[PDB]
Amino acid sequence: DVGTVIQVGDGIARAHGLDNVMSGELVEFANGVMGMALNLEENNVGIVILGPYTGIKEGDEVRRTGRIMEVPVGEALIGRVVNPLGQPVDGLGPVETTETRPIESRAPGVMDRRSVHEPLQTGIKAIDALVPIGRGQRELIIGDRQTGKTSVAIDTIINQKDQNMISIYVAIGQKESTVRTVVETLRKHGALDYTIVVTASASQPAPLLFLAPYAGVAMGEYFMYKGKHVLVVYDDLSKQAAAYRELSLLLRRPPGREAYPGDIFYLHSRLLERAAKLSDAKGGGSLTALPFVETQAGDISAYIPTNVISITDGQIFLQSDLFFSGVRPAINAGLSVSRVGGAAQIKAMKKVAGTLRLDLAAYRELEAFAQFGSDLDKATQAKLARGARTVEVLKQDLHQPIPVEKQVLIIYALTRGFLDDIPVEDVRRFEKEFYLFLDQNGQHLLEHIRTTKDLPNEDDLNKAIEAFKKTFVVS
Amino acid sequence: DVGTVIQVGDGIARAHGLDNVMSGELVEFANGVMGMALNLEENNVGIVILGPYTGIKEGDEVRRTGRIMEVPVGEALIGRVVNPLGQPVDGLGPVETTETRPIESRAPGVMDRRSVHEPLQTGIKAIDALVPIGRGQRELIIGDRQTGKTSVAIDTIINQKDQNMISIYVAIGQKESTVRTVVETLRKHGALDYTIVVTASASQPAPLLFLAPYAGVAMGEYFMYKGKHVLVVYDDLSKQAAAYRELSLLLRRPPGREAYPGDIFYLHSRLLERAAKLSDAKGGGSLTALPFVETQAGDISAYIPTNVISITDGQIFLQSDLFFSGVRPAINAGLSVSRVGGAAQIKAMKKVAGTLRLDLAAYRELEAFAQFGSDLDKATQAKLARGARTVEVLKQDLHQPIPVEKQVLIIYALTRGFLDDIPVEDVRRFEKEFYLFLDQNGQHLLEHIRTTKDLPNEDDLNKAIEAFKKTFVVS
Amino acid sequence: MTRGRVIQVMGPVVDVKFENGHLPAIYNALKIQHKARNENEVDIDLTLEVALHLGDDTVRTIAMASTDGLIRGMEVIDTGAPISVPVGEVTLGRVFNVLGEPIDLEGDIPADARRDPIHRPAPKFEELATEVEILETGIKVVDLLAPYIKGGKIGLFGGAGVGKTVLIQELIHNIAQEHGGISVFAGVGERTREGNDLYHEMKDSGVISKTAMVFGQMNEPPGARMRVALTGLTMAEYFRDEQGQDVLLFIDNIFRFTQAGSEVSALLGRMPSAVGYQPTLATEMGQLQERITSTAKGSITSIQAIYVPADDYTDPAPATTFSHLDATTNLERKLAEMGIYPAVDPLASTSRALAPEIVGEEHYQVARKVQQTLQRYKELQDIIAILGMDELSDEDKLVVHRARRIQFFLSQNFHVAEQFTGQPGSYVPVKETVRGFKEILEGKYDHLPEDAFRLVGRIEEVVEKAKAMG
Repeated sequence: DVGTVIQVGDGIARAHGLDNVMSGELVEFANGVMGMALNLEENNVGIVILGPYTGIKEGDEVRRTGRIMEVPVGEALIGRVVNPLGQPVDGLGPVETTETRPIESRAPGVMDRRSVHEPLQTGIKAIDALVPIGRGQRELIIGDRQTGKTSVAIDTIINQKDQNMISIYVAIGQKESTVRTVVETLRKHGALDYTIVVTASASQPAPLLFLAPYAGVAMGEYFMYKGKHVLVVYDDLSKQAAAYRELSLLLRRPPGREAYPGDIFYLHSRLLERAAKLSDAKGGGSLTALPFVETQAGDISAYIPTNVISITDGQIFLQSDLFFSGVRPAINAGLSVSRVGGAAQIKAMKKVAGTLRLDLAAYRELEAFAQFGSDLDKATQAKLARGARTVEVLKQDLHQPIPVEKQVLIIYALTRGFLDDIPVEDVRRFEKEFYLFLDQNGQHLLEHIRTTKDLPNEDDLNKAIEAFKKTFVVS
Repeated sequence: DVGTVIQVGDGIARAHGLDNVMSGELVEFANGVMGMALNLEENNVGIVILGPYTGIKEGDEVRRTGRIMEVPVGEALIGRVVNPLGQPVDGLGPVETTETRPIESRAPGVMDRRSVHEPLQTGIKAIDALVPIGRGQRELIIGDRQTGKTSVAIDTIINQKDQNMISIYVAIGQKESTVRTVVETLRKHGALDYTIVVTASASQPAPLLFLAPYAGVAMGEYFMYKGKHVLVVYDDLSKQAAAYRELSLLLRRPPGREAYPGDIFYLHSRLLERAAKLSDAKGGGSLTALPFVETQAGDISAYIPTNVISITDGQIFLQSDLFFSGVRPAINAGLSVSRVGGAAQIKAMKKVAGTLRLDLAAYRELEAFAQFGSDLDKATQAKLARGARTVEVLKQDLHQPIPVEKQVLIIYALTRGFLDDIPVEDVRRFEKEFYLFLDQNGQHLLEHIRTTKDLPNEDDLNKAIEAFKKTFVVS
Repeated sequence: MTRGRVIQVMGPVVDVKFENGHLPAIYNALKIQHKARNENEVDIDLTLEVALHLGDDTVRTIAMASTDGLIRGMEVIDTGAPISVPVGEVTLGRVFNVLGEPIDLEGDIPADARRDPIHRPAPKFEELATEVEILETGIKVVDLLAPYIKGGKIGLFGGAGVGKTVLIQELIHNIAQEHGGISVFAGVGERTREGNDLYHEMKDSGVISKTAMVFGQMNEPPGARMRVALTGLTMAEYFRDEQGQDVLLFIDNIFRFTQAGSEVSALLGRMPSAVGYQPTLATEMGQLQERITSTAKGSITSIQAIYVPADDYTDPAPATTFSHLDATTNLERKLAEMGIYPAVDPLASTSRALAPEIVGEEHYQVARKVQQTLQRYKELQDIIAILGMDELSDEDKLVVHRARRIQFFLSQNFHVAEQFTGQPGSYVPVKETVRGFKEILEGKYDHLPEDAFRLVGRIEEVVEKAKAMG
């Protein structure tokens, strides 16, 4: 099984011989670079190169490894930074993995799955309260560039430190320097003992870019089949689509709409369908996917955005203008919907967020009218004050996730009008000092919420909040 | 003249040999399916298959029939249901036709024709009164799907029972079940003794779809050259265009606008130019065409619609919203124009429709204003009442064509304010009871209108209408 | 039989060469079965579908699953026929894939069971029916304002969470109960989560025994996503032809069938069309839907759920799909918030059957007279909002009074809702629906509380319930 290159250029090659090569195989060049064998012809083989091809010359010898694309997996990869292939990027020598899995594998069947019921705690008040997520779900986060998507991903991954989750972060087409900054930010908060990072920077060959999510999903599926919860994040799917378009065009594939090939829906569907909530017979493992899509000018109506929205079980829309105004993280009420939402939420969170939604929507529409008309009756004025306090409550500082129990406590304090006489600005400091008061006094409430997932007695909770209000000083 | 197939697929084939085949010939396969010989190459022949090609295999023998495409014609086809080729679809054994005509034939020259003067009676009050049609004319009926086009075609064909007309109905790409329903509806009213039905259902190969109108026009032209009036109807031209596009693309023809080939104007022009009003030397025969075009969202501005409008001598625009409101058939006053109109109409119909147009347009614009402003003077109020009565008069029940004389009588009754005190709802029942009163009493008026094509004396007509008004009871 | 050897592989496309002088037909199925001789090889078991003849004793095929591992010189066997699906009573209550294998963990179909090819010509002109016949579902508003017809296509237009599945299961239950007609559900290009939810919702309602399900989801290769509808169709066709009963066929999404066909055409090497669609779109859509017809022995009425991603109907797929439609039922979430079920829009729903030549005079009269009052109330509501009701004319007050009661009377206490709320379930005939609506209009049941009408079946229950309430 030996062959010689007869053509090379743009990252593709043609080889003579190789009589026994299998479709989808990996081949090793004379210098040592690896490639796929995508197309087999009557008398030549087409090869796709997954690295620097500058050293490949006509007449060079190419040999086949004897195996389909195999990404190594195992616990040995936790804390490392790896290529889409099984090679390290952070130094620290080799990984010494246990076993390998082919990236192109059949997804579990229908019969094999189960409904999503256990929640995923992001630690972001707005997301947890209004757009809940469950384990095994697939929710899309969509927005413009420089809107805070990666900040939300990091805040979510950090909050998983308490739970039993395993996390995987796949950087696609990102700048290497911000990837290094993100890795050092993860280490700074100590989240590296349960995470894996797979990277494919913008300077890499296009073939490596679309292969990254499949390596990520193979690594995640290794753990899930053994009964572990896994959370995979893709920061840039659209760049994977662009890299696949490039690779297809270099193969002279006739285009479609835009000039994307027909595989656009096939690619993303075959990728995102492997996130599931396995049945008790399989082992009960769960794999949650959080793909990110970047849209132009904030318009959600486009080929790739709507194509992905057709697949996912919901979406979160992040607005750029609100991001510039200082509100973090910006979320659009109208376009953010979750179809699994309401089943994952614990009882208290549901009981309070139900009122929270109505208050926020009423304030939104009333404010949308107020800019034109200033003549408002007492009821509308009280509604506006409530809405303003509500929108102030949902503010969150960077990289500081909040536990669910303090969220439900503060939102309960909001709903029942405990902030009637507290001015708007004092509300934030009210939240911090209330967290302190809960830490020193309300430990029983926190433990009850943790163990029981239910709201404590109204009278004792009101007594505690009243005591803190008695302590609190305005301005 | 024998050859062997070397390639087959998608309904096209390539054959070796066939040294003496002529362009445009029909060839018979070994199993018995028929095909065209469109393209001749240096060493192979291209064949287009007009039926189920699943049985055609490489190495099969193909022979040529020795003739150009010949559709059989004759009186033997009246009442039958036939393929685009000369083969029956209704059962009832073979047709036993007399002679055949090639579908691709030169149209009569200019010098050979004559102006259109004798009318075509549709039996639809609105069409006959406002958009008259003459024999030899070509008028396009355009509208959205589910707007009543086929109902208008059936109402027109049925009304031809009295006259000397021969009718042909060509179903293009239609559902077979609605074709069967239409045929049974034609038989129910006894219109099958003078009609011919050629069908090409949606499940048929694309080549048969574009060949259907040419078979229809050849069948119609057989009769016209012998001095008979013929009325051909095409329910769906746009599907013929789509089938031709498909066939061209399967031949790797480079596209144009949309991806229609350049032949789009050539196809429809070469088809519709054979409708004419032959001169006295040729024999005086006439062929009237009524092509139907389906447009999307009701917008008349598109490639195929405007392309066809460039050819026809006028168009009738059917509105979907009015069709849903219960008005049948819906017609748009603004976009419906006939350029031969005014020459075909008989004297009385012209004398009354002249006022009818003004009243309808005045009511249209006044009502378009009335929705915003309710302050109207006496004159505008009387104008609105007249317009409302006018729009109520033009209503027609399904599949019940009205003879011209009763049309002109009722419209005359309308114009002269014989409905001054009759309420709006009673107007329709007024029309029915007036038809009864004319049947029992006004026979002389009907016979005079039939023989003379002129309005009777005003005084006697007013006396008769006054007598009926004396008999009529309101509510 | 004849066995060929592979010569080319690329994506889902494979090419085979046959030496013995006999070559497969255009639609024949071929199978590859190879056991790995060494660790350098991989075990493969793949089914192929022929597409084209290319000369030099070679043929072209489209694969139904991933082609990884194929080698030149590998043998391919010809079955001699298209994809054969097992048909009969053995299919009820089981889930299949495209190839006719059971996905559900309840055993396998026996070897000797008869199997019929998926590809066959459509029924002919002579064999069709001659009169349009209404299909009685038993749902008040559906039968009143937008009747169904046997052999017709009904388009379902609604979003997730507006009650689609409740209506679907209610229709399956009613059709199985009265007319003795089974149903078939085919999933094409949908989320597997919704497939699991639908399966569990059917199992929790006792319907699964009366239906058969074929699933092809988003993850599947294009060829299976194309032919899943055809295998479901032949499963229903067996019941129509041999058993002579009426059948109801559900299709999850008509759009992705055309999308998969476009993908397969692009892979095959044909020149594109407008918006990059396949040139062969219309004939494929017709060949699928022209087998769904009402013959003498039986009929296959089909309910097709259509979802357009961009809400633009001018594209070739919505254009071609809408061309075959006969009726359209549109679901609105505003009435779901109001509490009316199944929340079909009375004003926006249409059917071509609502003509006196098909439904009769009284049905048309009552439908139009009801729709008049509904439109008047819809317009009058904003006037009621801006200006006080008391100042308005007596006629407008009467119109509102009748309209609210009529709008409430549209609702019906379904069968499947028996568990979430304790309800017997009502099945209403058309004639009593018409009589009840007419009597509501005339004023026989005028002097009753509007609360009574909220959830009732036939009209006498309204009086009994109102007397009980007060």
